[PDB]
Amino acid sequence: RDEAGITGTWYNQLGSTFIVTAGADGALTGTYESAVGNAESRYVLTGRYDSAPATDGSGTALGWTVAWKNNYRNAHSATTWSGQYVGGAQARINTQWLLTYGTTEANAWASTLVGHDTFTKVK
Amino acid sequence: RDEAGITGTWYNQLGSTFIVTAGADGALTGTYESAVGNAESRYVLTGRYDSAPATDGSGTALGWTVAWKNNYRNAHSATTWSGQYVGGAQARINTQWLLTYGTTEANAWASTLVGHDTFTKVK
Amino acid sequence: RDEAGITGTWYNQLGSTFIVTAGADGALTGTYESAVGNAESRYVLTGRYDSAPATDGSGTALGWTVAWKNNYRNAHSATTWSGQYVGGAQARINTQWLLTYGTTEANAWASTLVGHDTFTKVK
Amino acid sequence: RDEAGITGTWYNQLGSTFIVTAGADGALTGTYESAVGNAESRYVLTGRYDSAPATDGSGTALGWTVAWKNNYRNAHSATTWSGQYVGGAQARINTQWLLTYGTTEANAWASTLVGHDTFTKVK
Ligand SMILES: O=C(CCCC[C@@H]1SC[C@@H]2NC(=O)N[C@@H]21)NCCN(Cc1ccccn1)Cc1ccccn1
Ligand SMILES: O=C(CCCC[C@@H]1SC[C@@H]2NC(=O)N[C@@H]21)NCCN(Cc1ccccn1)Cc1ccccn1
Ligand SMILES: O=C(CCCC[C@@H]1SC[C@@H]2NC(=O)N[C@@H]21)NCCN(Cc1ccccn1)Cc1ccccn1
Ligand SMILES: O=C(CCCC[C@@H]1SC[C@@H]2NC(=O)N[C@@H]21)NCCN(Cc1ccccn1)Cc1ccccn1
Ligand SMILES: [Cu+2]
Ligand SMILES: [Cu+2]
Ligand SMILES: [Cu+2]
Ligand SMILES: [Cu+2]
Repeated sequence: RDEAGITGTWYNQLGSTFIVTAGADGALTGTYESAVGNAESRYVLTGRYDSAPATDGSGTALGWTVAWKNNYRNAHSATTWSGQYVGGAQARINTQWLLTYGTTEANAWASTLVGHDTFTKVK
Repeated sequence: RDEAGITGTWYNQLGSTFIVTAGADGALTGTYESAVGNAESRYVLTGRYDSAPATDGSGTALGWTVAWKNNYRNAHSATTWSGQYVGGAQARINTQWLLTYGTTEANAWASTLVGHDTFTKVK
Repeated sequence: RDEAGITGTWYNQLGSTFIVTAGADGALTGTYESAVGNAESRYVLTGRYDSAPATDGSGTALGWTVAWKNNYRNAHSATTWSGQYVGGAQARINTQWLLTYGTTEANAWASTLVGHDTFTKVK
Repeated sequence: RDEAGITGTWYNQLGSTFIVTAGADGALTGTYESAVGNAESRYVLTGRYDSAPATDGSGTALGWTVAWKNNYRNAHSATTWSGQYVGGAQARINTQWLLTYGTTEANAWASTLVGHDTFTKVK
């Protein structure tokens, strides 16, 4: 499967570092370090991936979450990345993400940012 | 914290069932059953939540992922929900979500659906 | 078509007011007044809709944009709503939206909010 | 303002062509031709932009809509792009977009795709 291809250290276009282990069962576990935002050092992440993807040249669907609290900082927010892994010489994880931060109900309409990150195996 | 308030069974507006356990460390673990889509029975989920949220009336940021493969069905896709938990008599988890399915690179522009789910403690 | 059904005044769940005219050619023109945010009084809007939708019970795709500058206020931002009109006794426009605000390149990863608005013919 | 900088022909990463005129009043009008999807030849577009942006190095917020019906084809859908214009030697329009297609109410949870397009002045 893509277990071997996904497991390892990845980098996105902002300079962030995504260290992950793909389990045989479809589990993703690791750490995330963001180069931007209210973030410092490494944060726990967990997620899931398709462990038996199609064999027609389609990518491998996956997703993971980081809550932005660690021993150093708390940003009262969480980001989820949703995307697909694309193997080969230029292996990539192409994602879109949603960052929700805690708000009062009056401000909840403004609680969620959306963006896109592309992860590669080389900085 | 919100550990007690989050842990348990939740229902969204489509009839789906979200069974989760909030850990003291910020972990979310459980199962998801979707009332719609290429889905059948329960699927593994994992995620994260802010375990020390603000005490100013703001909600509690969280997120989780489901890869849509179980023993019965594989839909070559994954959904991430990003949102906040709002406690009280009418407790709610308000989310937006991203569903990515595996595609060829030529079709990757069309690989991601976006939506919103509101979860409540009563069906 | 849905020209008659779309044209008119609509209200969303925040209390905002969406006044629109659907043209025979697929044009949407009107004004938007937001009950929340850095907004005051009415703002110009323009958009487009499917003027020959399917007749199988599917909704009518449409979209529109507001730039958040008028004679009174400038919020250096723009929102686009994308959704479908659903006719009948409980007529609805169900949307998701993207709000982008002007940022420096260093902050561009955080420039876009995402949400969802449901518009009805009654307040 | 950015009227001169925005007006003209733009190209995104898929090969699509975005021809627009920025009006003094904040209007965007033009045509869109998509290199991908259920699309053929040019489609009408309309939108809005911030005509008095900040002068602190922030980008210029804007948005526009295309309904995917012309004389040749009807795809019962509409896309809205929301983003900012960034001037200079490497001028760019960075966007995220929402594509909604008409659906029955039972399938409405799956009606909206999300993505991101970067437009440049050179192919
Ligand atoms: O910045 C963060 C956490 C880090 C996000 C990095 C993102 S994840 C997507 C993208 N990909 C990356 O690799 N990095 C970035 N959360 C914002 C929470 N705050 C709102 C907010 C929104 C925009 C800008 C700054 N803040 C609210 C708040 C609560 C308490 C204190 C301060 N602020
Ligand atoms: O349907 C699913 C999995 C279940 C999603 C339920 C969602 S999660 C968000 C929302 N909230 C809920 O509680 N339920 C719904 N994935 C679609 C994957 N397929 C694309 C697709 C897109 C739209 C409609 C149907 N299919 C691709 C494909 C690969 C192989 C076979 C068949 N299809
Ligand atoms: O608030 C607005 C314009 C009004 C948005 C109302 C939305 S549209 C979606 C939803 N539906 C509705 O009917 N109403 C709401 N733009 C924020 C721009 N600012 C960022 C921002 C982000 C979050 C909260 C406040 N500001 C940046 C900025 C530039 C200069 C000065 C001040 N601020
Ligand atoms: O393809 C389109 C219109 C063209 C979209 C091009 C996008 S806009 C964002 C991105 N940026 C670009 O420059 N190009 C692309 N609409 C899909 C509507 N159909 C769903 C759909 C979803 C995914 C793939 C194909 N179809 C439904 C349907 C109704 C009737 C017949 C056939 N299909
Ligand atoms: Cu912040
Ligand atoms: Cu499917
Ligand atoms: Cu603001
Ligand atoms: Cu189609």
